[PDB]
Amino acid sequence: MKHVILGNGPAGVIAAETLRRAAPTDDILLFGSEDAPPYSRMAIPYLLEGNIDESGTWLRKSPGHFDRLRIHEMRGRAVSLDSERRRILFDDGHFESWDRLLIATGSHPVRPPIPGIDLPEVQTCWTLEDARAIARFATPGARVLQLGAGFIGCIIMEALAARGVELTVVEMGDRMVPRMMTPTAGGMIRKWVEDQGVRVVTNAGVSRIDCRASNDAPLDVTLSTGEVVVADLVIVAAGVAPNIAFLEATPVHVAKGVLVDDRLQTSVPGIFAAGDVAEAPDLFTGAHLVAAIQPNAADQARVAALNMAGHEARLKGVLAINVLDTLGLISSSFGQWWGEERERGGAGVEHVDEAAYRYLSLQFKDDVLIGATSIGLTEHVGALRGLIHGRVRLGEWKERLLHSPLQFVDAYIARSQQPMALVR
Amino acid sequence: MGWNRKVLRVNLAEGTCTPEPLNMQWADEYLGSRGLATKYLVSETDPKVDPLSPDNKMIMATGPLTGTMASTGGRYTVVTKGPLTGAIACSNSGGFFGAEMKFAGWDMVIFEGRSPTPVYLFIENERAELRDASYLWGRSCWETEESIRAQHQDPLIRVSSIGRAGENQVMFACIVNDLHRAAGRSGVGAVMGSKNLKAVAIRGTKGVSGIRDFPGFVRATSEAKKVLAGNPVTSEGLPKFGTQVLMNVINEMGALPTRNHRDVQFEDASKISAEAMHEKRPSDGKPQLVTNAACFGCTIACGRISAIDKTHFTVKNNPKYWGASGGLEYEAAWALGAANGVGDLEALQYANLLCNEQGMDPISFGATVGAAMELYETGVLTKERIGLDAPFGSADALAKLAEMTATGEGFGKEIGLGSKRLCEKYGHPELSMSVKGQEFPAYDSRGIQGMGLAYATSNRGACHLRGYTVASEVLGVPVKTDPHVIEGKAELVKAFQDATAVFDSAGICVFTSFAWTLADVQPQIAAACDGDWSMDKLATVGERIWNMERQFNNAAGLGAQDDNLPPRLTSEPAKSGPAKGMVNRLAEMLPEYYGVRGWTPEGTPTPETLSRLGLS
Amino acid sequence: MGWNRKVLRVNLAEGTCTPEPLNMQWADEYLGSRGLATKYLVSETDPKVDPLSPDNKMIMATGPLTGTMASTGGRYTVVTKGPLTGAIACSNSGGFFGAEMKFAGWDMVIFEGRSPTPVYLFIENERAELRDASYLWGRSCWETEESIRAQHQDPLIRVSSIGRAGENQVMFACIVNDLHRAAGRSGVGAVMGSKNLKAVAIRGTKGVSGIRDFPGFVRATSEAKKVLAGNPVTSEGLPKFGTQVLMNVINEMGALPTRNHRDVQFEDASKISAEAMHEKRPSDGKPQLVTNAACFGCTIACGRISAIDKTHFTVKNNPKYWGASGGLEYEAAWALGAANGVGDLEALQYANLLCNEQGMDPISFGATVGAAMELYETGVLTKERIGLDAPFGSADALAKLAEMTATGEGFGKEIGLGSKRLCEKYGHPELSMSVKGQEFPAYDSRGIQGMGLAYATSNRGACHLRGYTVASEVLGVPVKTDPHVIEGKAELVKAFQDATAVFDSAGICVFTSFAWTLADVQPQIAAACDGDWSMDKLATVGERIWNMERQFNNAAGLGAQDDNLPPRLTSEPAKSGPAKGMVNRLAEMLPEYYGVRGWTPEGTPTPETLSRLGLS
Amino acid sequence: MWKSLHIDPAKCTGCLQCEMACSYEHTGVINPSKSRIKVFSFEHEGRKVPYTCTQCTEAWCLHSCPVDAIRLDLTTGAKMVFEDTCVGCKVCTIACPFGTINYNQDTGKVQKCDLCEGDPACAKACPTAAITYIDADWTGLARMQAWAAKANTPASAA
Amino acid sequence: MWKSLHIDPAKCTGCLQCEMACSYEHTGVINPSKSRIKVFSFEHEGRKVPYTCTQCTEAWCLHSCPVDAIRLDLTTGAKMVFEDTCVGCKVCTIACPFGTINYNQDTGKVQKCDLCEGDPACAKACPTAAITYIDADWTGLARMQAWAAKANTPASAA
Ligand SMILES: Cc1cc2nc3c(=O)[nH]c(=O)nc-3n(C[C@H](O)[C@H](O)[C@H](O)COP(=O)(O)OP(=O)(O)OC[C@H]3O[C@@H](n4cnc5c(N)ncnc54)[C@H](O)[C@@H]3O)c2cc1C
Ligand code: SF4
Ligand code: SF4
Ligand SMILES: [Mg+2]
Ligand SMILES: [Mg+2]
Repeated sequence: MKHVILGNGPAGVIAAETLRRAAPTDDILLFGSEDAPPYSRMAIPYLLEGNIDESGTWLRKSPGHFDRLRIHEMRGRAVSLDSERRRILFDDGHFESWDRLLIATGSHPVRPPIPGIDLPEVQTCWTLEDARAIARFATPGARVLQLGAGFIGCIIMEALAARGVELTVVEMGDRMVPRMMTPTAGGMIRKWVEDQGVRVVTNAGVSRIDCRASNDAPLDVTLSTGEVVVADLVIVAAGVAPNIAFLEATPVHVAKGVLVDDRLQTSVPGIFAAGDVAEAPDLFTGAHLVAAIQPNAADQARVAALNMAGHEARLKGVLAINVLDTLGLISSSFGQWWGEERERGGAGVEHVDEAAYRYLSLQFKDDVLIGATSIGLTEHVGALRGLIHGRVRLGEWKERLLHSPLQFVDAYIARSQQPMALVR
Repeated sequence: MGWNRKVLRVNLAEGTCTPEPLNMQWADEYLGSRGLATKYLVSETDPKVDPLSPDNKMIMATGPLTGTMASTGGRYTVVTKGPLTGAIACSNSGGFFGAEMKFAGWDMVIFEGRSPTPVYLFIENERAELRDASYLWGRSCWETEESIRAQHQDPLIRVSSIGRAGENQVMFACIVNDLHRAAGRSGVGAVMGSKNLKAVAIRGTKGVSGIRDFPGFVRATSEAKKVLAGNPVTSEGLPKFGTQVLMNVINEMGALPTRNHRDVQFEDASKISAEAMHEKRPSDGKPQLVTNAACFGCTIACGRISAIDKTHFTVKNNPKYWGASGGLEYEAAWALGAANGVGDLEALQYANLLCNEQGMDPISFGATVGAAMELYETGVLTKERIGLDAPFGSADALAKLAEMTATGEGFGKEIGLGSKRLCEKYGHPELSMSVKGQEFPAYDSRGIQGMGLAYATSNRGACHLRGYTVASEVLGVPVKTDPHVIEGKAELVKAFQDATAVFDSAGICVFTSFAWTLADVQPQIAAACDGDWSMDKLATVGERIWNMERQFNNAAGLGAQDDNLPPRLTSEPAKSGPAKGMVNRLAEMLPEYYGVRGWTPEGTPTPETLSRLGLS
Repeated sequence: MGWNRKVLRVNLAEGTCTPEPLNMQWADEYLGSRGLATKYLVSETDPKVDPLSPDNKMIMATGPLTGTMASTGGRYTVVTKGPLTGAIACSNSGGFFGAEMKFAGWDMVIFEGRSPTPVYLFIENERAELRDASYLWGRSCWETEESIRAQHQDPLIRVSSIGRAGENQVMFACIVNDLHRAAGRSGVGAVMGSKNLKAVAIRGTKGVSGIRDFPGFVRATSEAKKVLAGNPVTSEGLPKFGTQVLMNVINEMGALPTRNHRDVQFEDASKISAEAMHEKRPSDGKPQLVTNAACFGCTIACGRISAIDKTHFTVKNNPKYWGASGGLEYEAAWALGAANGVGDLEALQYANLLCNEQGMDPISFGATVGAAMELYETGVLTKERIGLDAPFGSADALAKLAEMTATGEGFGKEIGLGSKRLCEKYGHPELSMSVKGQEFPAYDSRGIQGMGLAYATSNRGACHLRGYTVASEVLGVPVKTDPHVIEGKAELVKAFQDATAVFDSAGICVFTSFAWTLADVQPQIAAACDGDWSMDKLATVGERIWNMERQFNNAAGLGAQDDNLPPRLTSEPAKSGPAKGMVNRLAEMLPEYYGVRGWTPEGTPTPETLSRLGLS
Repeated sequence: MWKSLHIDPAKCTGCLQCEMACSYEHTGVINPSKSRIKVFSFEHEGRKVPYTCTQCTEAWCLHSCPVDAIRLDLTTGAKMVFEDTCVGCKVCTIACPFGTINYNQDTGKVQKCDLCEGDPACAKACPTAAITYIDADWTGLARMQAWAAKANTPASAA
Repeated sequence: MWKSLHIDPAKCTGCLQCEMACSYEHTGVINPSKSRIKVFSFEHEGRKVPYTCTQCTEAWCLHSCPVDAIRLDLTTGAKMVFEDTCVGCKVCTIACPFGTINYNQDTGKVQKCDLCEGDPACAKACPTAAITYIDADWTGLARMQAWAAKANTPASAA
């Protein structure tokens, strides 16, 4: 047969490796657009700090790795798809044919429509060229202004603060990390960050950025409240949207993300999708949602490649898991951390210690754990995923978990790994 | 070297916990954990202050082998001046607390003064702080440990605390760590509770470095473990039967007191022995014993785990005692059992649960209960005063008295005074079975003479763990001798006391002496510490420790008049058994002991032995 | 194809066990497991070598149908130059060891040289290595098996070892695997122990792949098993009674030797037969037989399981022999029984247990003991020399002699020399009942004429398995003949020897020849191996194997002057039974056998017959 | 319509004809070390007993899988392993209290007795009839009839 | 030829003798809080259970790493962390459903059990033999043997 894969991130690499392992008598083509070997963008911040070189961001470092597995590497950007007679038209004028297709094109950042946002000193942080420009401009002692206080915004502000410059954060919302933390933990993170020496102004937006007499001096940014800030470099971390630029006039159904079923497959027989572009069913209810994280990309790529080769594999669902390091503080969140309506039988617990920077919260919908959120907990923090993903029927232990929420590993052992080791 | 070179020295009157270096040239003369702590006490306090007051002092200490790879290396000590006796008190406990103290960077803690408000102490590797504990006062040990662990958000914190029997200042309170492991004797809990100190909590993440020779130490420990694995006593007897195996063995010989030293044999001793803990109960068809557990680093695992019946009349209306906790040791089973005449097994476990929950001492409590029951049977105590009938062999009376004494309500307020003071209050001092204020352990001294001599000449009142001559006359592990003879006993007592002092100072369990010897203990200390640790130095250390303890004890006021026994043990012949018609002969062995020890006829060290041991 | 194409070739002098491809063009001419091993031996050694020396060699081999789905396909062989006879020795063993060697990946192991220090071999699928065994020298087979299995932490390892008689170089030692089911006869244990090798341990998880036709082989085995399941002998007789059922039958014909071939009928033969095993003992009311067992893949299950009495004087004070082990075969019961006039079943069971434990041969031991009894009864041997009275019918003497021979102390040393050398030492060679150094099996040659010739002209000594003509003169499964004539006997012997050689070379149990035939064995070999495997090829292979063995034996120094019998069999008439006044008439059959085989009258192959088989 | 294996250890000879068939039916090569039924020999009492999975209804192996690669069958009432969803985490071998469902390091999955989709191969190759395939209910008929005949002593010689 | 650790939690006494060895080998100081095998104690029933890594075949940790710092060792079949390409991004610590790979802040890296390259030191220091180093296949033979002896009653006393 013949398999053609678009995009060479984690998803494409894992899918190609699994396809080569499964069916050793096929042709595999892997495509990309950037002028670099397959690399993770996740390790861009540590390039900014100076811990590693650029070559340390590569996904596979063993020399000549994509030859022993007989995988063909090409270059080109897909611009047109013809699903009726299975044709792909690239930008360079050449053409390719296929038998099975996998779409793993990822996402791209979005810019707010602010006047003067295309000035040379306004950069995003998504690729290697942006990292090079930021490194060129962020000399020690410079002036930096950043937009957004989300997740990637927190990572970038941590990296830039470690680089050793002044920092200012403008957030349009009400608190920091509003999508992965409760307000109390957000307040703790805010006060810790302000103590460490980073100025944060909240509940405000950017009105306009204006240029001075020459492109050697910094810029003048006027906020919504009225005050003006002089800043050499401006970082934009608004948000990201999926890469869908050739599926608009095809019978492939496309919402905000590409829609798939439990075994990854779009609404055409012979086209598959995985990564940041796929919209997959939820674990709790069953709706479609997009989660842009690394374990999701790995698992979806493996399942899609296994189903595409001819076998039959199934996916359980998707889940949002996050871990964050900010200037020496480690925090994490799992699942439906915001709880649920009490009239349907839920319960929760929250333990807080302010002067020592400690927090923990547990939520139970009906005899099963549903979400968790913690600050400073690092040992055996993976067992929460085991308790949430596989819905363990806690039973009596539920009451115990309401009085001391630090015995989740003990409950997991006594309920779903060795239930008969305690029988006497 | 096994020492970590740091002391804490907190000042309970105003806080101010400030570190301080350890004193070398004292470490290589007493070896630590029984001689270093008592030297620190003796060299800076006075022997005349009353037991409970602000002017007193308390020391917590560990040993050089504590928290290392050596077998049974997890023991720690508490040193103070006992309020029950008036002598110097040193209590030893196991568990996982001394190891955690050693992993945190310290190896000694000194408490002095008195705090105006209740507080508790917290240590994290450099950061020791005092915190308000006004919400823990009046709660038992288990709730205190659970509340501290839940508040500080860490399930690996090691906690030591007192109960309600320390706050009320019962004369025989104790310190309990890790639920069922505990110190005891001489009422150290009263001294802890007189300072408004509630609990100590330790968390340690630094490790034990500083060994002069690592591979030699590892090889020595590995070679020494084989000898312990080979002996039948420490390979099949202890792990399978606990210390309860001695019940029938002592009962057959006719050396088991019963009903306040009125008999020398118990008819129901087969009902509370070790075999009764392995039989399937008729109601549920399951034994009381579940498994066994071990202290830190121990490779013998002599502990007990027991489950109480759910249909017994004492706990059938209470659902908070239905779990699994610690079992019965030999002394507790004797004191709650044959000392009163109670043949039930569930009542003993219930009383042990109460004693572990509220922090008391089973031996002193059982002996005092037996004395009170004898007084009631004679006629001095009436029903109206007690509020309850107390005949011999009544389990309900034992349970009721245990509840009243632990909760400190009613006649228990008298019961908590102790057998000596309670007997003196009612004009009958001859009915107290004690020497210098502490009641006798589970061995009778009519059929055995070395135990009588060991009781009469011990440095902290009547204790059987200072000089243990049963191991030569019953088990006979070095040699088998005759327990009916009074020839060659003083040298036995002297050698055993010296060996026990060295073992206690080393920082390891004493039970390993059933298979080890000083030959098997010297190489590990030599490879672990700095200096010349030969055999002569070890013998000199033992003698020096004993002589310095005797000097401190003698300076405080106690003299040769206190080396006596109650008239019942020296004028009442035995009634039945192999030792029928025998009486103790302490008068024929004490002058020989004074002669062979090198002291005066009145029990005072001479300048010759003081100059020989370098005590001047 | 059934072969795996790999040989080991270990060098005991310096280690260095290095693999090597199998030699095809010899496998399709000898079929393996009785021709391939001896072809290797003949082609790479010299026949003039002494039996035990470093220059000797030892070969362990399996067959093409070893470890497959075919019935009874689990047998292996050991080939060497025997020390008891001087001719070529081939021993066949069952159990579970040959199948495990087949599953490991190999199908032949060659030992050459002598090791300076005691070692043993360990094999896992690609990894063969020699390991020290100095802590195993001087232990029994059971103990070394359990020790290896416990030390390696694996209950799926197969072990083959020797006893104390192998280390002492007793001339009739053997090799035991799986606690019974051993080799024997020509004394291969002495050769194994002279090479300073203790045991072989093997564990295989690779599987028998490579059969040229899977569905054809499956169908062939399914059809072949149906014939075996309908025959009365191999469906009800052998599984229920075993090989012992013959005893009474032979006794009814008056062809059972008794008391060193002095009689032809035993009066107590009904007390050691199978029915005597099926009866209840008055002491306990339970029979001596428990259940039967089967070798690897066998669907007949003619094995035995027996338990010894607990009140017999031999085993009354030894609780080590109170378990359940293998039962009595026919030849062990004859040699320990009727050969000495002993009618006690428990003594026979104890002797067989000792022989299995220490690794000896029951037939040679029993014959040597009988010769010693006759020598004592004559008057040559005095009570002072032996150390005990040795009359006929003494069970106690048999037990003591068994213990002495097993441990090799005192007169047992002399008993370790075999019957022929022992008789020659005292100047009575006429009392040794042996041909070429091997004693006689349990079939008399006076009431049977075919077995006299069969004993006279066998390639390894007095053996009854090379040519078995009792199957026609007693049971008569091919054709019922008359055992009182000598007409048409040479053709019988020739055909039976060729068929037996083919059966042994194939790799299946020979008992299956009671229902199977060559026509039922051809399809399985044809569907398993590759090439042309027809009836003519099988006949040619059998004849070639026999001729090559005879040629090697001739080149070793043995000729036509050793084909004789003791004077007692050919000169003394029978004394009871239906064969009255009959003696063997071997002198009237030997020239016919030489002529029919196509040999020179002096017993050498002619160039015509040598060229016909391609042996030149 | 459900059926189960009946094992009778009083009629076993230890010929290991079960394991060759069970391994050949699943792998393609004769290999008694990769079967899912095992024969244990107790020498001191002279006994041989074969053992395999009993197909529990409160399955411990079913409830401990984090990916749901084990599920029930309704035709034969057999627990199955779907060997392209399993990831070889080896947790299912710890939860089972009986010792079955084991690992296979050559392919990288686990294995247990799956009743061969209602056509057992081990029950066809046993010559002594010590393994039988009978209906799930009423497995004690054969012993009950014999004990009913034997235990009730006749009114004879009395 | 691969092997694995077998844990039997009915024989453990909670002496913590194995954490000392596992920490001394890898750090050089005695420290039972930096070990890679843990022991959990259940007081209401009185049981103790050790806990370590199972060495998955399709392990989540190997696939989740963004910089390729975890690799498989062919000789012993273990996943090993190369602490020179790791950057301490901690994404591998939330993507393990059992939570055995953990984070060390003294050096700023991660740590997990690596089988000590075919020479475990935790199995040599355990006196009660509650940790063993056996072959990966057939880790349930002991339980099978015990239950075969227990369930299959003999034809005696009846
Ligand atoms: C804890 C955590 C921290 C993170 N930190 C960061 C961070 O600091 N910065 C950050 O940017 N992300 C960060 N992420 C996000 C994460 O690194 C990626 O968003 C995602 O995991 C990559 O998955 P993917 O392969 O589907 O996307 P991608 O790796 O983006 O895959 C898209 C690939 O396809 C190529 N492509 C694009 N268009 C085409 C086309 N038309 N034809 C062919 N190929 C095409 C692209 O060049 C790219 O190589 C973080 C995630 C987590 C969980
Ligand atoms: S017939 Fe007897 S000796 Fe031959 S294989 Fe079968 S059980 Fe073994
Ligand atoms: S090994 Fe496979 S079947 Fe067993 S629990 Fe893990 S994923 Fe499930
Ligand atoms: Mg104590
Ligand atoms: Mg044989």
